[PDB]
Amino acid sequence: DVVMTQTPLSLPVSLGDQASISCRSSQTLVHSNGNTYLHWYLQKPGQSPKLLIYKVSNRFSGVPDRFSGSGSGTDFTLKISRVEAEDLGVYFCSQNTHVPYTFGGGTKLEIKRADAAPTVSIFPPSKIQLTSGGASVVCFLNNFYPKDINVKWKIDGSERQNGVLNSWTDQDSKDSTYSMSSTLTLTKDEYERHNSYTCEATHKTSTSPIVKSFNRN
Amino acid sequence: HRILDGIDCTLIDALLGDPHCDVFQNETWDLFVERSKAFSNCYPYDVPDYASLRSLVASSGTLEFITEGFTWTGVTQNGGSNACKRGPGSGFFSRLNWLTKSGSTYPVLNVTMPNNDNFDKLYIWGIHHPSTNQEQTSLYVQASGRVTVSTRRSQQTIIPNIGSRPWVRGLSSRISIYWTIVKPGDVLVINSNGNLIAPRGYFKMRTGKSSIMRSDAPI
Amino acid sequence: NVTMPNNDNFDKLYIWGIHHPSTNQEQTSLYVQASGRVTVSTRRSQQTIIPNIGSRPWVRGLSSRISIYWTIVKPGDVLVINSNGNLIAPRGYFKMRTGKSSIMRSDAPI
Amino acid sequence: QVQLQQPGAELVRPGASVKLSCKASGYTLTTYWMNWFKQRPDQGLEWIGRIDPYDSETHYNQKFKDKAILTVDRSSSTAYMQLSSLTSEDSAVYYCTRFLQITTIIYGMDYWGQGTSVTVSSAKTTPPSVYPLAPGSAAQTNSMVTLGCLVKGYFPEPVTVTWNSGSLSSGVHTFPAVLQSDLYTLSSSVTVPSSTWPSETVTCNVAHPASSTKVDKKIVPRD
Ligand SMILES: *[C@@H]1O[C@H](CO)[C@@H](O[C@@H]2O[C@H](CO)[C@@H](O[C@@H]3O[C@H](CO)[C@@H](O)[C@H](O)[C@@H]3O)[C@H](O)[C@H]2NC(C)=O)[C@H](O)[C@H]1NC(C)=O
Ligand SMILES: *[C@@H]1O[C@H](CO)[C@@H](O[C@@H]2O[C@H](CO)[C@@H](O[C@@H]3O[C@H](CO)[C@@H](O)[C@H](O)[C@@H]3O)[C@H](O)[C@H]2NC(C)=O)[C@H](O)[C@H]1NC(C)=O
Ligand SMILES: *[C@@H]1O[C@H](CO)[C@@H](O[C@H]2O[C@H](CO)[C@@H](O)[C@H](O)[C@H]2NC(C)=O)[C@H](O)[C@H]1NC(C)=O
Repeated sequence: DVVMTQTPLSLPVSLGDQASISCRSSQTLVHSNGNTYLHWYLQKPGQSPKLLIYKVSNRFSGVPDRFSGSGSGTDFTLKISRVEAEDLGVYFCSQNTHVPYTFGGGTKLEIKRADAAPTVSIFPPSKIQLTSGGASVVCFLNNFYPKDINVKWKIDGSERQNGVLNSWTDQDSKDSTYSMSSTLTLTKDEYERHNSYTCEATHKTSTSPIVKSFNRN
Repeated sequence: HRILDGIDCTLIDALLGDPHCDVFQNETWDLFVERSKAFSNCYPYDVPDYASLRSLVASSGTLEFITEGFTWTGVTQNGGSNACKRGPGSGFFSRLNWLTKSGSTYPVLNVTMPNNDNFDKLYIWGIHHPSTNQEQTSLYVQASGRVTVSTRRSQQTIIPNIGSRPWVRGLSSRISIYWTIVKPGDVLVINSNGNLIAPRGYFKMRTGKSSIMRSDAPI
Repeated sequence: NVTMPNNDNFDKLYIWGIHHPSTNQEQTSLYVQASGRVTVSTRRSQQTIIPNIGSRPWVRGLSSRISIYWTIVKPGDVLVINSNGNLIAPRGYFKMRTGKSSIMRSDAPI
Repeated sequence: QVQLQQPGAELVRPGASVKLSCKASGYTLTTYWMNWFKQRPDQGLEWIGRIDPYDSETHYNQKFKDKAILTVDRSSSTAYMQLSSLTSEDSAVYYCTRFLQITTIIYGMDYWGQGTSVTVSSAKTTPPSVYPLAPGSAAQTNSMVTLGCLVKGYFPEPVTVTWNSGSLSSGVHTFPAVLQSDLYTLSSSVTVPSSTWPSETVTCNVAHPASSTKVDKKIVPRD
């Protein structure tokens, strides 16, 4: 089997900049007919791939002139001269030439946006939920920028290592931001037995850890 | 025989430039194979004498376009539509240049383009048909509008028709396609006061063993 | 600006026309607009007919004429008559059948 | 105008088999080849095999030879793929594609199906528990308001959180669900501008079709 080796793995570019993904095959992709069947696909998160460039350097229908490919035999490259917001996605290079058809491992492009701080928000368990005998300490530290952010639950000012559900979404297709949600879930018993939860976000952007709390009373 | 699989495109949509047929730009064939389910996904158009246009392009066997330096003085070039989306945005037929009124007036255009090469030239152009007089004056300030394409041998004047058509890709307006072949040493002269859907150059004409066939058969 | 959808599983033949007043009196008299245009179409076809005012030889009193046109509506397509005067509207459609039929000119007895 | 319709999601008990469908439309199935792929969550895109709808001449990746069974029903433009004795590893998104043969100018797959997610698990189908999330202690209804919704303990994915029947579209963030004890938890958070919350009703409509559950939770001002 031929191995499609892509590099970078993640590519942080800034709107206007020029991204450049590279692909390398374990053996020439030149066909007996002299045609190099190397292709570039773009998979936007939560979607199916879309042909972008076929036969090394041809733009498939729709794709704009700002996308360009090239290469010979084993080493091929895709180049976005001016990166837009929509360009956000994952890029694979695959080959038809030899059976089994093979794909690259993907190169996750990522847009660089003006640093941003989350808009932390916390919500206390619903009466609905605690009736079932459970408590939801839900905090949505969303819309920030450097994906890198550090949250912490405190409870009376002391702990977070137990029961924290954490989910970060994909970079938005406009805001180029990120969003997260942290969920501390304790029993109704345990919950009524404290007042002070504290969703504490250490996001390198503000000089003061963004902290949010509420009272059991 | 050089067989060109038309995939989802008819010859005409590959000729004009419907976004999804641009993959066929400048292609050549001995036999073009049109599929029963080929479809148009751009601005609704119609071709008066579709049969002959299709025949003659098929017989020519080439879609090689040569872009010409047409200068459109004081009008807004490159109009697009969300009917003919070309990517995430609106668009149009890759080989046609939609001209709209500039500022607040559509001037009587009067360009010329001389055949100084030693070969015949195929010129593909059209006319717009706004569905409302709002649209008419809106786009082409003149309310009236006429297109007059000619050479020393031929002459063609097309008058647009305002009116309501069924919705087709959002739209209710249409575009009528026409064509003009310029023999060597003759000159083309586009002359209009609105509704023109100007060309961008010519397609080369070749005489030969080419043709076209309808078939959903594998190649 | 009427519409009439082919919701049956067969082709439809639509017979319509256009009027041609011999005088502008007649024109504005009948169709207040002096101008007049007929535009019959479907998603596939489109037809716009512009009337012609003028004097013709007397034929059954008249000096005006009517031009007949037709439109076939394929199943699932829609007809849309659109005009501002001179229209000689239809009243429905004629069914179309494909078969062994034809026509012959002959004054021969049957 | 060319579509390749796949069913989105399937839950299959391990050891059994799933027959996936891929209704081609927009073109004539027969006229071109078809390729089925497998995408593991990690990202990896694997070629399962090919089929020529015309004759049914299939060609498998040796790796899937004794698992995938490609077949097509020309009658209804529906290609298929059978996967027998599925195991954890077989849980992935499966794609079918129009593989334009070497005789075309492209020769590659141009249109992909929406994909189908095959969840191999013996876990029971549980309806979600939909808990509304609103601010309380110290009304955070200042420059803007973040309303939540906790879709908790359901199986299997997916659910569809939607606010105000979709109308309240411009400001929501439904977060990816996360498995925890063979149960999935997910939350969504729309953000309404202060003068738009208590006045009218913000409702999160979640749907777990896997259990024929359609919930409408109106976020009431706990405030
Ligand atoms: C002349 O009459 C025609 C025929 O009824 C009118 O066309 C209709 O225009 C409406 C827009 O007002 C079209 O509505 C659209 O329908 C689509 C398809 O379901 C939907 O996606 C849109 O949300 C929208 O509602 C309608 O389709 C169209 N009808 C036909 C048969 O084409 C036309 O607007 C009239 N024009 C004038 C100036 O009176
Ligand atoms: C344009 O010129 C034509 C041609 O001469 C004029 O048509 C003529 O119109 C008169 C009515 O004024 C027609 O008269 C009728 O003749 C019949 C047949 O014998 C008779 O039954 C009636 O009593 C009446 O007299 C005449 O036939 C007709 N001529 C022709 C050749 O068709 C027309 O009126 C002129 N129009 C204008 C606006 O100037
Ligand atoms: C279509 O074909 C022409 C023909 O070659 C390409 O245009 C360059 O071609 C000629 C010489 O090679 C010149 O006479 C043309 O003017 C020149 N035109 C342009 C715009 O550069 C043309 O680019 C081809 N188009 C595509 C999409 O391949």
